[PDB]
Amino acid sequence: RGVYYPDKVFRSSVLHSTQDLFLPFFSNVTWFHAIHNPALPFNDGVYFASTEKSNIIRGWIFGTTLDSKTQSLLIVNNATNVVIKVC
Amino acid sequence: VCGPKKSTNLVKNKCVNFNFNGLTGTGVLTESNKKFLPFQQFGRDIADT
Amino acid sequence: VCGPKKSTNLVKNKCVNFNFNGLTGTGVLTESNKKFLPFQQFGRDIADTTDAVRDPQTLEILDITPCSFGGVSVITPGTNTSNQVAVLYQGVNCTEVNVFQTRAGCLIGAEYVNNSYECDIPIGAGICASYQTQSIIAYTMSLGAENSVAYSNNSIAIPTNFT
Amino acid sequence: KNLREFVFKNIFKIYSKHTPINLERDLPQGFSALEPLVDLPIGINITRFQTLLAAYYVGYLQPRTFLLKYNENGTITDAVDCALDPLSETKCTLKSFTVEKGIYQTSNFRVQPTESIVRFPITNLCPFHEVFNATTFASVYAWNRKRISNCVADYSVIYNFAPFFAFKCYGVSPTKLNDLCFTNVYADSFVIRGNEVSQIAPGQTGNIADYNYKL
Amino acid sequence: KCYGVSPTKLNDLCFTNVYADSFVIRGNEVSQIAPGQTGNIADYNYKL
Amino acid sequence: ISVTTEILPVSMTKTSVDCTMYICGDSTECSNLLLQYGSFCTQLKRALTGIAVEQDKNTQEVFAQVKQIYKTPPIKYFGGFNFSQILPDPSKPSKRSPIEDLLFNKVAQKFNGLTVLPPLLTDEMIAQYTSALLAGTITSGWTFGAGPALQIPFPMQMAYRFNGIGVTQNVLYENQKLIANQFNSAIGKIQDSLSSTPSALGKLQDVVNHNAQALNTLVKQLSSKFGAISSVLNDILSRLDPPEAEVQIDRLITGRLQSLQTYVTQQLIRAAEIRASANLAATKMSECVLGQSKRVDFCGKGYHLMSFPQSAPHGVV
Amino acid sequence: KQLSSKFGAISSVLNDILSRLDPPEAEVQIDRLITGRLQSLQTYVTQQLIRAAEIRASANLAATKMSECVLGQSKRVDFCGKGYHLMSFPQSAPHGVV
Ligand SMILES: *[C@@H]1O[C@H](CO)[C@@H](O)[C@H](O)[C@H]1NC(C)=O
Ligand SMILES: *[C@@H]1O[C@H](CO)[C@@H](O)[C@H](O)[C@H]1NC(C)=O
Ligand SMILES: *[C@@H]1O[C@H](CO)[C@@H](O)[C@H](O)[C@H]1NC(C)=O
Ligand SMILES: *[C@@H]1O[C@H](CO)[C@@H](O)[C@H](O)[C@H]1NC(C)=O
Repeated sequence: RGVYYPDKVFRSSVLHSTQDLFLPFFSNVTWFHAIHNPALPFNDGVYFASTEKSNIIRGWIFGTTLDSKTQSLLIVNNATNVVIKVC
Repeated sequence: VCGPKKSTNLVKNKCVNFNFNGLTGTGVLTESNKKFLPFQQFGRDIADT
Repeated sequence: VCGPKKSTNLVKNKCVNFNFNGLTGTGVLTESNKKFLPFQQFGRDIADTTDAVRDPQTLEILDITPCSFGGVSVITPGTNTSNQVAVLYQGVNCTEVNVFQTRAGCLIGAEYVNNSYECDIPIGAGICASYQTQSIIAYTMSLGAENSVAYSNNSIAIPTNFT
Repeated sequence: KNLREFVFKNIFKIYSKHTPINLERDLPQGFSALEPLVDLPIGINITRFQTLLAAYYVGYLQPRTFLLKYNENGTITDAVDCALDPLSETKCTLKSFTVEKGIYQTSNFRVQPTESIVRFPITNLCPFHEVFNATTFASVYAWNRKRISNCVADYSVIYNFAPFFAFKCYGVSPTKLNDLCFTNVYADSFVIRGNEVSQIAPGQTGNIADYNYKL
Repeated sequence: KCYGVSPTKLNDLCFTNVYADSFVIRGNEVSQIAPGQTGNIADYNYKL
Repeated sequence: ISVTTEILPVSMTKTSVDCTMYICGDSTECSNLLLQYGSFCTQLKRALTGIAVEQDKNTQEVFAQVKQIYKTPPIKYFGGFNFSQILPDPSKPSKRSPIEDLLFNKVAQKFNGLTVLPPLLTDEMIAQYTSALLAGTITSGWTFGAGPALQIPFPMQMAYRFNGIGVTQNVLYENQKLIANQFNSAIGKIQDSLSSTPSALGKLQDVVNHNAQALNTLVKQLSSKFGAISSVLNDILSRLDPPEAEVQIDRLITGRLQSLQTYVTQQLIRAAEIRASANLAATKMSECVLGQSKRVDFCGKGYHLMSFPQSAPHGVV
Repeated sequence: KQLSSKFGAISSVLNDILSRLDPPEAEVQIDRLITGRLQSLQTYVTQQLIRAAEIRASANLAATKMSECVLGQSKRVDFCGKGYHLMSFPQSAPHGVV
């Protein structure tokens, strides 16, 4: 898991070699259970997975200092619209 | 982000210079039977053309 | 005329980076019996390579040998047959890196068998690997069946049929 | 069944990838490719991550090379990681997922360096407080030729002085000066007017370049 | 002065994104805002 | 009875060149520029691998014609014909004939990504193939080549060979002792002739020399500047700013690519020549050794009676 | 595939270089592309010539075998099959003979 399309190039019946930031196969993913430093590094890219059904998770936060000092990034996924802000 | 220049009627089955989103080339444009996914815009073969 | 960089203690028989008076390289430093004349230290060989160098602080001749390297080859059967593979590090002794030492190199992932079969996958100097019943076995290849012709001073053999 | 790949490349644009899939257990086997979703043109640096609860499967990525298979629909159905096992490496070298029986030269074994050693010989510092801060640099026609040898070359004293109108290094990278060792150093000190500095450069010809001091 | 894209063919060509950087510098420092040019503005104020 | 020597190259040393290490050493900055040059390195690797497998095929085609390993009977009497100089000597561990031992006795660049690969067939196995061919041709005549080995006394085989060249077999039967003495004298003179004249074994040696020379040239061309400030990559990397470093590294890349391309082209041409020689050697083994040849000058000078193979370093005598 | 190599230029497409770069400084990149593509063609032609020499040798051998094995009976050992040659039959195959 973690294989994606690198660019918008159609290809049919072909084997293509790509050097891109990928999640290595058969690697140790950290499974996190959230019961109701809790921050995590971004590194070169992040892979997220979730099996939830009743929309328990509804967004993400990305940033550097997580305060008013540095620009942040907020993604919220409500029932009808996704809102992304870079305030 | 393209520019002033305007959108000539699409001529098919004729050797016509084509400028598609800044990609310029020479060739004939024909109806294509391959099914692109909603997201791609370019198609390439095993020869990277 | 050098710059500020605090010298680090010298090591022996280890693949290390060395920066001796601006001479930057990677190699293994070993005691050398070469008798350098007092002139200088940048010893070189026929291959136009800095084979030796004299340590500046302590005047001793150290030979620089390149760090061990080679080519890796993958001995595999058909992908449908099995996904097991053997790896041959060519020209490298097994000490450097199911471990068997062939004259071609170090062969890992294959088991040596004394019995001889016909060659299936070439490996090197008389060694061939094959997937036999369910592992990769390396063996000295058999040239052929040993046949002795009954030679006598008054005996002949004549065919009685044909094909 | 909520795969979300997020990458931030300064090649500064973010990329999001997603795919929904039927699922009966936990992270199953399968090559369901993530279709990129948004490419927001943000340009500020990011080094953290957080998930808003209204499960959590964080996995970090590294630079790797992959071999991807496209069917007759423009869909990725299989993939091979060229650094997982030697079989995958030989698949990538052959550019085929099915590898026939044989021996294949794939890569090269190298022994990486364990430790870094410098053995530069010992104490005496090179005279740089004389070439600079001399209170008189003479003239361009009569410029002082100072020889520097047999000493510790400390270039930090150069940075310690006033900001430089033109501190240009040609054969040597300015940042890497202190690492290098040199046979002999020459200091050529003089005073010239501001507008003629641009003509004092190797490979450049000019009146002041050829009649006063030519590098 | 156009470095990467010729001034004549700006109208025909298409570009993914445009980024505008507006500042104020002296007249002789304009030449310093160019690839391959060294100066105080280039290294300590704005680097291309 | 005249015994003549014909020496034919069969194979040449197998070489594998690592493009990345030869052209870029251990620096990733150089490898990044090398990547955008295209698929030259894989083309060179494919060419060298083809040459290596071709050399193995050449040796197999020349020497592995027989399928059964034949052994000479312990009693080595063949009607007065002495084959000790061509038959293997069990005393020496090499199991090589005296002529083979004389031939074997008569006939770093690795540090930059150049490697020599061992041949598939060892010298012991080639000697075993030669001994099998000799045992077949001494005990069975030409029958083992065209089918199952058929026993025949050696004088009767020589009588049939005499009939082959148009001479009645009583010429052999009334002159058997003289014929055996002449053959033994000629075999004895062969070793002296090989020892005295080094020009005879000059072919094989030349082959070896050529490849060695080629490899040396490659290493020597690692010292050429090719228009750059220095031939050492680490000096440029630790001495220059990344853009000028890119320029100098590109110059070195062009020089070393053209060096490798010249080496590989010459290697393919030499491999074609060696393949032609090996095809000729295989034809001679099939026709001179496994039978009697009516072709003039193909198997020695004069009316051909028989032929004996001998292994030699990278060749057959 | 060699048409996709940059060869030290900014772009592998000549039209892109023409549209973007100015003539005096685009000439050097076009020269890089030209020399790379010309080297690719020369490598192709040299490999083609070597393979053609190999095929010519094979075809000469096939012609000799057609003349001797098919249009006659050969006393040469192992030239026409294994064993004592009786006869031979030619058959066409794609780019070859059986
Ligand atoms: C391993 O084999 C190499 C072959 O060149 C030899 O030089 C080395 O000494 C060997 N090492 C041991 C411990 O056998
Ligand atoms: C000839 O060969 C036979 C093999 O059966 C042997 O018995 C006989 O002694 C040989 N003749 C001589 C003279 O040795
Ligand atoms: C991110 O970018 C900013 C501005 O470019 C820089 O100051 C910072 O060091 C970078 N890294 C982190 C972890 O914020
Ligand atoms: C064959 O020749 C060798 C020396 O060339 C001799 O020692 C040997 O006795 C000879 N064989 C016989 C059977 O006489």
